[PDB]
Amino acid sequence: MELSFGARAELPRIHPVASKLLRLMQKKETNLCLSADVSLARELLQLADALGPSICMLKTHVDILNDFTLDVMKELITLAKCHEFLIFENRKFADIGNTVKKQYEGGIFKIASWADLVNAHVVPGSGVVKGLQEVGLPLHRGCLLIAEMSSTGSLATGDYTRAAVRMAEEHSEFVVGFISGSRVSMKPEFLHLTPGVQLEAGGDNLGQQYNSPQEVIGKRGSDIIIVGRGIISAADRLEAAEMYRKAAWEAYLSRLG
Amino acid sequence: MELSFGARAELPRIHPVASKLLRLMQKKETNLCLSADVSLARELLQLADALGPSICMLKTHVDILNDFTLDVMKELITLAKCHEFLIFENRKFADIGNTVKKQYEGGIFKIASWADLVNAHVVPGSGVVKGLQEVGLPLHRGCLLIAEMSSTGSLATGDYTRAAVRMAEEHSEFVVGFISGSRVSMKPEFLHLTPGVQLEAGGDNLGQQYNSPQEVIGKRGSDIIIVGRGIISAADRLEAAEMYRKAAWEAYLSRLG
Ligand SMILES: *c1cc(=O)[nH]c(=O)n1[C@@H]1O[C@H](COP(=O)(O)O)[C@@H](O)[C@H]1O
Ligand SMILES: [Cl-]
Repeated sequence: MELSFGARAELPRIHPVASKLLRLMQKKETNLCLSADVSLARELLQLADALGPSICMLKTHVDILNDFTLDVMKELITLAKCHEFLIFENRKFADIGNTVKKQYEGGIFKIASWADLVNAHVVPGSGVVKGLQEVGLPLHRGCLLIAEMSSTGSLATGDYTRAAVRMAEEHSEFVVGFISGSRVSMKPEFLHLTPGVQLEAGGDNLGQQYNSPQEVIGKRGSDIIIVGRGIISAADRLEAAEMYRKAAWEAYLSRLG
Repeated sequence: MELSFGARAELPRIHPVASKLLRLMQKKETNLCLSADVSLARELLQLADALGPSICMLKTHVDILNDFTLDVMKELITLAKCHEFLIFENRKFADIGNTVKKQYEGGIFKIASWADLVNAHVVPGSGVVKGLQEVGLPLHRGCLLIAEMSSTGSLATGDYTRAAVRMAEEHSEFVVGFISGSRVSMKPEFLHLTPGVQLEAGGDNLGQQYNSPQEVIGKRGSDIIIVGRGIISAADRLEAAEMYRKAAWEAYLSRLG
C-alpha cells in the first residue's frame, strides 16, 4: 500500500503545492530538505545554488539572516525555479489567528510573498491554521503542522499529536503535511517532514536529538529528511548533501518494495 | 497572604527585571500592558508616548513592523525610560534551543538588544529556555513562559500547564513569570500576564476569547492585563487606556485588601 512520490502527486485530494513537490522529488530522486541555518545571504545563496540539484526543498531561517532583503529572496526564488526545489520558511508560527495572519503577510519579511511552505504549532488551537490560510490560500501556499518535535522534553506527544492530525484533516485545502518524527497520518496525501536527522548518533548541547535517515524514512515511515548541521558543518557541503540524499532516497525505495 | 507589588519587588529571590517592573507598577498605579499591534513605526512611537504614563509595559510586535530599524527601537527605549515602562516583544519563541538562541540574538531585529522581556512556548521542552537564557542572561533580560493561551481549542492545559510551571521554577535565573489566563504558580516572585482582555464579553473572528480586568486580576489572580484592540480601536485611546488601567488597578487593590 506504499506509493511512489510520483504516484502520490496524482492522488485525487492532493494540494497543488504538494503535487509540485512530489513530482520534483520523483524527477530528481531526492527527499532531502536542506535546513539553511546560516546568518549571511551570500552563504545562503551559494548553498542554494550548489546544493539545489540535490534537494527537494530549502528551509530558510529569515529570522537569523543578518542581511535579509527582499532582493535576496528574489535571487533565492530564481535558484529554486532553476534547480527545482520548494522554499520552506522555518518560523514556527504559534500565536492566535489574527496575529499570525499579519506575521505571515507583512513586516519587513513578507514571508507569504516568497515561501511556498510555512509551518505552525497547534498549541493555540486551529485559529493558527485559519489565520495563515487567509493569507496563503490564494497564493497557492501550503502549511505543515508541527505534530511532534525532535527535542528532549517535547510536549508534542500523545493527545497533542492526535489533535495536530485532526486539525490537518479538517484544513486539507491548505495543510499539506506535518513536521513530525514519524508517520502520524495514514492518508497518503499528507507529507511527513522530519528534522533531527544526522548520519551519526548524538544530539546537541541544547536538547536536539538525532536519528538517521534510514531510521526516519525506512522504519518510522517519514517522507523527507530535514538536515541542518549534518550538512552545514561539513567541510564539503555538496558531498554531505549527496550522502544524505542517497541515504534518504534508498530508505524510501526500500519501503516501496 | 497576598503581598503588594512593591513588597514583591523586594523579595530575596526576585529577578531584577521583575523587580524593576513591580516597582514602577506600584509607583504609577498601573498593571496594564499595551499590546502595540500596529504596522508603522510612527504609530508605535506615538502610542508609546501618548499612553506611556498609563502603562507598566508595552508589548511590541516587531514581526509586523513594516519600517523596522534599530533606530526606531533606540527611540522606543528612550520613551520607555522617560515614561517608565518595560518593553516586551510578543514573538512566541517555539523552537529547539539552538535555533531560538539565534532568533533572539540575531537577524535584522536583534530582539535581545532592546526587549526587557520575551516569551516562549514550552512545547519544545526545556531547551527552548536554555537556548534563550544563553543570550538573555548576559544581557540582563527576563523571560515569560506560555502556560495557558487565550484562544479557542488551546492545548496549553493540564499536564502541559504544569510542565510550564516546573520549567519556570527550574530556570528562575531567567524566567520571571507566565503568560496565562490565571495564577498558575503560588510563588510570589513570578509574574502573571494575561492577554485576551476587554471590558465587554466576546471574541474575535479567529478564535480569540475575552475576559474582563476584574475577572482576570480579581478572581483569577493574575497580575497584569495585556490589551490591544480594546484600546487601539477606541476613538479616544488615552481614555480607553485609563479605563483599563483603573479597572486592573482596582481589581488588584481589592484582592490585596
Ligand atoms: C524544527 C522542529 C523540530 O522539531 N526540530 C527541529 O530541529 N526544528 C528545526 O529543524 C532544524 C534542525 O537543524 P539541525 O539540528 O539539523 O542543525 C533547525 O532549523 C530547527 O529549528
Ligand atoms: Cl497572546
